[PDB]
Amino acid sequence: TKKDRVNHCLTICENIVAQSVRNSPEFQKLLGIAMELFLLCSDDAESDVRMVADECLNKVIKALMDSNLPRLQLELYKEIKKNGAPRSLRAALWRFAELAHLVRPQKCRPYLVNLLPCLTRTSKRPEESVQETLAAAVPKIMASFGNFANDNEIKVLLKAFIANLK
Amino acid sequence: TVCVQQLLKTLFGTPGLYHYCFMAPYTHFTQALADASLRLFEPLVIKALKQYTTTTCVQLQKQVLDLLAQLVQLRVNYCLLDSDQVFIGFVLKQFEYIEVGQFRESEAIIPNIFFFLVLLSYEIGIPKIIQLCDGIMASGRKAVTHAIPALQPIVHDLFVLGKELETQKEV
Amino acid sequence: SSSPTIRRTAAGSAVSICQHSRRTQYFYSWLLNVLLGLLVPVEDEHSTLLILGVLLTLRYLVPLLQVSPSAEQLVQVYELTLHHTQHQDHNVVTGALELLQQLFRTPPPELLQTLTAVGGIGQLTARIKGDIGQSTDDDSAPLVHCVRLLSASFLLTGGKNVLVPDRDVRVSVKALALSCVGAAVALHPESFFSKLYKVPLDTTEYPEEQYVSDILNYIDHGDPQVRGATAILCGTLICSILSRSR
Repeated sequence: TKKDRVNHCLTICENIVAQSVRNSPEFQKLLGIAMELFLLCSDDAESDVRMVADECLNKVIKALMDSNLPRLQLELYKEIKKNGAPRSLRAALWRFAELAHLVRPQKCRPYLVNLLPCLTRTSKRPEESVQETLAAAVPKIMASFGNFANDNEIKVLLKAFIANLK
Repeated sequence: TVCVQQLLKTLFGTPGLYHYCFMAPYTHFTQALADASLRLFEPLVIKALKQYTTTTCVQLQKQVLDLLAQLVQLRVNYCLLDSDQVFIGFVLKQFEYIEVGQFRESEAIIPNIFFFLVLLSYEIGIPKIIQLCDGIMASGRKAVTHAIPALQPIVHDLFVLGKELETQKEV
Repeated sequence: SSSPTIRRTAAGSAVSICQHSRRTQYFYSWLLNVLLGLLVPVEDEHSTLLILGVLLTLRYLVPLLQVSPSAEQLVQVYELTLHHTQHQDHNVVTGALELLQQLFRTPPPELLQTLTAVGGIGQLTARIKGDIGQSTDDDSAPLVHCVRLLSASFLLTGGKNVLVPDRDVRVSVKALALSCVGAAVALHPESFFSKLYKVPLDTTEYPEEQYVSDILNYIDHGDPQVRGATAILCGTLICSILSRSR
């Protein structure tokens, strides 16, 4: 079913954008379930499957950065705390630094407290590919989530990375 | 909206090295001393207000405070918010994020936040407008970005343009 | 709230406290500031169930208005209703017409001198198809103005002595409009002899212009409380010419 797995991921994408109905109590349940399913298509190891279904997850986000941004960013914080595979956790981390400057400052302070437990585990990970993309997100995340933390939260985070100089 | 800001204007009518080194700069000196001895928009307008509450780029937040200072001069009746006061409640909350500092690019919006507020009061009143500006100065960031561009909309729209108006000029 | 039983029990609770609160006159001026921001400028959407909440607390408090409630606070109450005798409904048209029958019978004495006066409202600031002349104009009292307005919208057509049909305006709505024209003649008797339109209305269409005397052709109109409320419109027109000119 290696060619049967390719056709499954791509038909879920087009029937969300062509709904033209958002913020609905029917439309809220559908976007949570099949959003985690876009990354299992990338988690399966084949370059015909890994290249094809990762460009398809980007069709969903950009057509929904206007309409459903608070629904998009709630399913996505869940996967880092899942602390999954080094291929699954990686390509989700591109998506979350580019939407950091799209949050509102009304909802920002709940998003800061939840990441510092999640941003220390991916500093303790010895996978040399997982450690690379974090040096292209800690530039982008903590510049827009920078000002919202006190002097207590930021002294904990810098004692961890120096133990990654060892 | 820069495409929409303009349509509504025109749908509603609207020398030889002694001169240069000495003799030309020596005589701008002595001349300023003698003077010192002296509605198809209704579908399109409603969509632009849902964007300001939910965006974060502050190049877009600056061109939406000039689209609403033109609907009050050109007297469009205050029916953009037909029942409630949805949009004017959201401008008051943004003053909470600048004083503490929980706002990213307050510099390029604080000259245009305060032009929208004073021009509505001729129809939030000028008692309430000047209590907001006193918070930013003493309790907030430095002056040459926040506090000093905060009063360029007020002073030009209060000193240039009965007994109630006398007490507010002392403040 | 939207229930007719729950709207009239919250209105008689605000007004029974201010008779007994601590300062009976200080708490009358405070309920008039809260309610007119609920109807601050009238050209808005005002949630027409909530328009009926403000006019029922004011039928219970005008009996009690006779820092104080100011003479410029009470003239903001009065222009608020003439816009609301025109705002279409049958539950919102009947709400501002019981409020006007009672403010002429038991008027507050600050409001009562600003309407009989010749300039009137002009010193305080410093179905209808004609130039009536609003309640800001000089050279006429505002009670000369307020009888021209409640007639051509409810119970009179500006061309000829003719009844308005009961299909257009209900005969529960035509009953409260004959009792408001009678309580003002006891206050300002020169209104009943006035012309209906100030600028005359189109002599091409209509042969003759009429005065407000076709109010007194509703003795033949059908039910009680219209022939009985033009029975009472001729009672206080004779009571108040004899006491006006001695």
